[PDB]
Amino acid sequence: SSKVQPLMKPYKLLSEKEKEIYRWPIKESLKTMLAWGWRIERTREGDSMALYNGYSPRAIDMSNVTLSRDLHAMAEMMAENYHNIWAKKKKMELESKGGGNHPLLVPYDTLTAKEKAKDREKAQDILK
Amino acid sequence: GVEIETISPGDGRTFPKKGQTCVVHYTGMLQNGKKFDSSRDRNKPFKFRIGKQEVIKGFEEGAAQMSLGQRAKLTCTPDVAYGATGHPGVIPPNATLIFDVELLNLE
Amino acid sequence: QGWTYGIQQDVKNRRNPRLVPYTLLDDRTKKSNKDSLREAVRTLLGYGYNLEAPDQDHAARAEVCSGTGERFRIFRAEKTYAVKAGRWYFEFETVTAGDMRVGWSRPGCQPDQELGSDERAFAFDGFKAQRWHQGNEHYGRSWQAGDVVGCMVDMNEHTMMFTLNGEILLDDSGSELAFKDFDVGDGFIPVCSLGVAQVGRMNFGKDVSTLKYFTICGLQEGYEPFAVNTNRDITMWLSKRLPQFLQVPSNHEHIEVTRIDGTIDSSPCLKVTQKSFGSQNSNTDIMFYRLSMPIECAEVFSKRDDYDFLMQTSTYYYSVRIFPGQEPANVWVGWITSDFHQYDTGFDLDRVRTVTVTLGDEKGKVHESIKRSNCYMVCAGESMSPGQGRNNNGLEIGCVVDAASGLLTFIANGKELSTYYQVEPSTKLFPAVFAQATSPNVFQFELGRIKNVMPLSAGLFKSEHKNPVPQCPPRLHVQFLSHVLWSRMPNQFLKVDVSRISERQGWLVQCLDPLQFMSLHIPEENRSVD
Amino acid sequence: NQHLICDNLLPGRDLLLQTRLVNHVSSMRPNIFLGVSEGSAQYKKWYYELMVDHTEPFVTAEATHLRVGWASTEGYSPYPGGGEEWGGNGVGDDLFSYGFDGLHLWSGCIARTVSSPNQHLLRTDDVISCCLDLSAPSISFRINGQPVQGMFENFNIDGLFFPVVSFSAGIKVRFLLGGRHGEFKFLPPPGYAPCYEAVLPKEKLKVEHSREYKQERTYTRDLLGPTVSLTQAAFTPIPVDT
Ligand SMILES: Nc1ncnc2c1ncn2[C@@H]1O[C@H](COP(=O)(O)OP(=O)(O)OP(=O)(O)O)[C@@H](O)[C@H]1O
Repeated sequence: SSKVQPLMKPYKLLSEKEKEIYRWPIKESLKTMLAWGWRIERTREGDSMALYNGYSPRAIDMSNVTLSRDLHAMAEMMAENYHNIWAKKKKMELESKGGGNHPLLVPYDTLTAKEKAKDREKAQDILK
Repeated sequence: GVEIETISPGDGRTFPKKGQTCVVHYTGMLQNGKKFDSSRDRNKPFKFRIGKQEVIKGFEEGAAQMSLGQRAKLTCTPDVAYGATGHPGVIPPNATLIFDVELLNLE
Repeated sequence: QGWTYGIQQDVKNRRNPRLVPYTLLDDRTKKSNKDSLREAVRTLLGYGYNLEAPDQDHAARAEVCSGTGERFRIFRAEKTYAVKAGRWYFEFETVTAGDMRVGWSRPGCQPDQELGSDERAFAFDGFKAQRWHQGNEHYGRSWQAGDVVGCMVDMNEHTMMFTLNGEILLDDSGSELAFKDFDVGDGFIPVCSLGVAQVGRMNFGKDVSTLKYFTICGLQEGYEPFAVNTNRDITMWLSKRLPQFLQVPSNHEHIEVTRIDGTIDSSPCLKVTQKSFGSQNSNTDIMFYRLSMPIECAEVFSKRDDYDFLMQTSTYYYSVRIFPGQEPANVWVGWITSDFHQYDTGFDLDRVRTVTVTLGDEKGKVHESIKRSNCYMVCAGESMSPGQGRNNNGLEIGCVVDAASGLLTFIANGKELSTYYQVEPSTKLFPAVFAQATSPNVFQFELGRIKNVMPLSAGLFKSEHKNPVPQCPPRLHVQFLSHVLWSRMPNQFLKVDVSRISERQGWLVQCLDPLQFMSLHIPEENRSVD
Repeated sequence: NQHLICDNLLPGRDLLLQTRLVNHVSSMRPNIFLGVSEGSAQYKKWYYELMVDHTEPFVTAEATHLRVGWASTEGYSPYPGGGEEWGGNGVGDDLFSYGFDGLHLWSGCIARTVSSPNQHLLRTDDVISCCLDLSAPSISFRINGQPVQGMFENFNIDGLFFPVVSFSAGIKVRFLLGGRHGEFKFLPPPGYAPCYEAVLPKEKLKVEHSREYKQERTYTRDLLGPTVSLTQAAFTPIPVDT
């Protein structure tokens, strides 16, 4: 009612059940990019970084890094698959409500640039 | 306050003595390498009588230590070259002067 | 085994002259081992085992083995010779047939652009029988070695025609004109582009007798030699081979420099961004940036912060903030001298030009050994230790220079780095950054300070020598290394005579005629030009 | 106001563009193109010798330029890298060339005074011996047979080195390249080979201009495009795997 929540404690302080709802997206992304046969590798620098490693505001500027051409095209149909899962859930909703075409039930390519914004920030966000 | 590279050796036997006109053909450059004076530019041997306060301290002593027919490089510190006031419009304050001096004749 | 190539055979020093490529191998050994292996192989065939030779797979390297990315050299007359009216003619002699272009260029042609690829040139490409103006269309024949191309323009009707050995070249149709619709503009200048290992010759027509096909085609038509009435040899400008530093143009395709005013809680900054990053035709190369004004070291090296220490110190500072998202391994921060002219697509700190001048006494003991270079930089990728999230603050690579001792010290994110340099007295160091743009926001030129260190402006400007407040005056601007510059071929060279006197005397070099030029020196860039 | 502007603007020589009359400097080099690389057939020690037959100290108001030493190319091109095609730049006015003038060691347009028995600027009847060691990067000089108390070392070795002399007007110098191209007046140091042994079997040794363009008739001037890298100057045997 007052728009105050205790959920901004550090993640280490969050409870385990509150954690599943964050990596369900990560688990689904992993399944999406492994179902296509892609082998993900961990380099020397990432392994070394792992071997090393309210609250103070530290904001992750996830807006300036840019992604390669092949990886962008790769993320194109991987974001297509995210829209595809959205179409699955809303098709279940269609079956429940017994009719009524949704405005964005159209294939991936039929959406416009500003209809396709979710799949962008999520897709190249995890890829960044 | 001035040391001397010889560039081309002279006779090494005759040196300027007191009251004798020294004829030199010099070229003076700043520390950074910028020329400010050259008798060769004017095509004219420079004459001055030694020990007689006609030229700056450093040039005086360098020409004195010079030998006849020699070519030498003179490095004049500010204390013996224009001091901290400098030469207005030519030499900046506290400047080390480097001279390319040749003693053509003693008269 | 330790053997070496030589011009003669000496076993003592292990030098066999035969250590040469087989293409250059001596004929007697070539034929001996040739016929031995020929007989061995042909007997191998004679034993029934049939040797099928694989097909000769055609391959081509495009004959591109020039210096770095250079692929042509543009030769043109001076801009002041541009013609706005009348009929003109000049000849182009093709010593070696190949990728070569010749025609008329506007007084704005870029030295690094192919002739006719844009609207600034009207060239003829006889290698592939092409006509070049904003594109290539089939036109004319293809020359051979020794062929003479006659370029003639008619500014009255705005027409151009070309002649190969006196014969007028035509379009796909029987049209004689090559270019027939263009405005006068700023005029036209003779121009020629020469490909790799291509040799050409221009005859502007100062002596009409030297022209080979003017009378055959061009005299009765009213066209005139380009230098018919000139009393002097026409000055010719050629594309500069050595890249130079110049200010980033406001119309640059990629680079975009934004000057940020320093607030009370901030410092003056020079943000470098890429305009066309992420789009098709994007440029992905090491762009070399420096600051327009250098820091000069002392002539003689000495052998809450306190205002007195700040007044008496000769230590200066500048920082570079690699933006969060840009790859640190692609960014190099440091200082360069005026001698830096190395434009290579792949830059590493190990291939920088360097030399160690060792001076010793008579006995041979090294009493001093000085190291010299033109690039004193560090790599941000190796500099940054913590890794992972750098978003707490952009990668601040502080550069500290001691103008009284020559010591170059680098501080990255509050910790001093082990890398340091020792420059010679009176060295002029330009704050420079080398970065490959992997993000629209590349880096920055924050001009702040740290404790007990003067700002960069204090050493850059004499008026601000005792001013502890950082400043970014308009004279200080971001420059970049580019190839878009012209070079003026001298009207007269030194008369040098070379001839071998005898076997024991050797080769004699004799220069006796004095030749002089008066040069113009730019104090803030430590360079001189004619 | 006339006195104030002059005294406050002229002496600095930091704002107004500065003018100076400079002698033209040209360079001549032989056909030699020697370098060092792993698994290739090049001798890492070379020696050539230069003689001065005449040199006027002042043909004009500026000092006569005369510098000798070694220069290197950028990459494997036959073009001397990092230098001007014309002007007053000679051997040692860049980090691609290393020169000796009898009193200084020149490299990167910076001169260091070097010790020698009876130091003097290069004169008539002076013989300069230049030694280049590519195994451990080193360049040493010998004037009139006496060693010069200086050495270039730890320089870049990724291109082709060649003998070179730079000069202004008013010289008479002779290349002593060894063998049938000039007899050495002093014995080469042990290990070093004469520079005439780097000539290719078909090609002939000759001293030419370091730069492409010379003084000649303008309409006969040969305009040269980019040149082909000398990939054949380094014979690296790389057989197919077996
Ligand atoms: N049958 C062979 N006998 C000897 N050498 C051979 C033979 N076939 C090929 N070669 C080659 O010929 C070269 C022999 O050169 P070598 O130094 O022995 O001769 P040399 O200098 O002409 O003098 P000498 O006649 O005293 O041997 C070597 O490169 C070797 O590999």
